[PDB]
Amino acid sequence: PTPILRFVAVGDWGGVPNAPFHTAREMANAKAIATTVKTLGADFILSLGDNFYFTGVHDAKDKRFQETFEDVFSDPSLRNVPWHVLAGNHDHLGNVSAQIAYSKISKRWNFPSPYYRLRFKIPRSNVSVAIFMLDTVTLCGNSDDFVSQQPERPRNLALARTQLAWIKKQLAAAKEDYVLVAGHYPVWSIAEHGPTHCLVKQLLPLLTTHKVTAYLCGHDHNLQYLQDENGLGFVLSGAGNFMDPSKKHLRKVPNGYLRFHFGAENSLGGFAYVEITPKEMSVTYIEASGKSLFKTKLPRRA
Ligand SMILES: *[C@@H]1O[C@H](CO)[C@@H](O[C@@H]2O[C@H](CO)[C@@H](O)[C@H](O)[C@H]2NC(C)=O)[C@H](O)[C@H]1NC(C)=O
Ligand SMILES: *[C@@H]1O[C@H](CO)[C@@H](O)[C@H](O)[C@H]1NC(C)=O
Ligand SMILES: CNCc1nn(C)c2ccccc12
Ligand SMILES: CNCc1nn(C)c2ccccc12
Ligand SMILES: CNCc1nn(C)c2ccccc12
Ligand SMILES: [Cl-]
Ligand SMILES: [Fe+3]
Ligand SMILES: [Fe+3]
Ligand code: NA
Repeated sequence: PTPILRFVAVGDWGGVPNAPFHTAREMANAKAIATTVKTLGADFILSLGDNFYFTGVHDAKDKRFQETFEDVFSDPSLRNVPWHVLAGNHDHLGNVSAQIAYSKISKRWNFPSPYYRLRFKIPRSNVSVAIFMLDTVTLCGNSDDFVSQQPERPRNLALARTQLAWIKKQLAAAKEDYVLVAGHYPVWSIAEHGPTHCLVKQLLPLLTTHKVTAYLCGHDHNLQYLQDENGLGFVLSGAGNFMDPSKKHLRKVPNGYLRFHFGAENSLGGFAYVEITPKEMSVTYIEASGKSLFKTKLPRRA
């Protein structure tokens, strides 16, 4: 066969704080992710943040971990698939240290620190993949701290500077055949929040300079694929719980960058399915109904 690494990227799936602690959308995506894993396989699942609506969890023993996560994603095919997690703005209104500590309670939950590096070998090959999981809230500010619901400035300047220095160092030294970067906030998005100026200003030049394959995010509650004139990809998968049809920020993205968008208000949402082989990275957007909406490939760089 062809060596392949496969994973699901889902964002903004965090249910609700009132009973039954999930939405119809979250359950449809849990069912649809289970079908994809059953039929096509997943080595892991990437959460793009906003893991517990609307104010996160209060400590590692918070019931929401079982009510909104464990019990929800409980279908047989999903039961032992590892999750690699980062935080969104609603998580940061609550206790993010609790979500990190929860890694030692639940085997499949992996969240060792606010930001960190993942390394993978495509099985049966020497081809390698690095994913850098970012905390865009501590870097840019918590959008929910502001009436604008934009991340206007970071809560702690040292922590922000420290993370940016780490990204810069890691991206310059990364030797892997594929490099992905993931964060809750978008770089580009046509939808209700739109582009994050903090990330456009500070992260995007690093993605370009160091030849990153793609940036993955959620935060806007819809599905988008964007690509710039250099081939850098932007996978936005933020439709695990909510579907916002907004195109408020369409004119804030450079012309031609938007290659796909799905935001239908009546849809149950969806997620992204990533396949990386020694020849290409493929991304398939899958609606909670099971249907494939869009597929695109990003070539390997030598
Ligand atoms: C955030 O969550 C962490 C982790 O659950 C809490 O840390 C716990 O705090 C109390 C004692 O201070 C005990 O339950 C444990 O000894 C602590 N666990 C760890 C891993 O440190 C922390 O108190 C929470 N913070 C807030 C503000 O709620
Ligand atoms: C990596 O593995 C591929 C397998 O096709 C091989 O072509 C290449 O020589 C290897 N690179 C090395 C050994 O540096
Ligand atoms: C903790 N700081 C919050 C804050 N600062 N500023 C200037 C604001 C303006 C509008 C809404 C919220 C804020
Ligand atoms: C397409 N809308 C661009 C825009 N202009 N302004 C003043 C904003 C304030 C908050 C969020 C977005 C915007
Ligand atoms: C329905 N929300 C996403 C969406 N907007 N538009 C104008 C589309 C056209 C074709 C396929 C999908 C879409
Ligand atoms: Cl912004
Ligand atoms: Fe969200
Ligand atoms: Fe968010
Ligand atoms: Na917090």
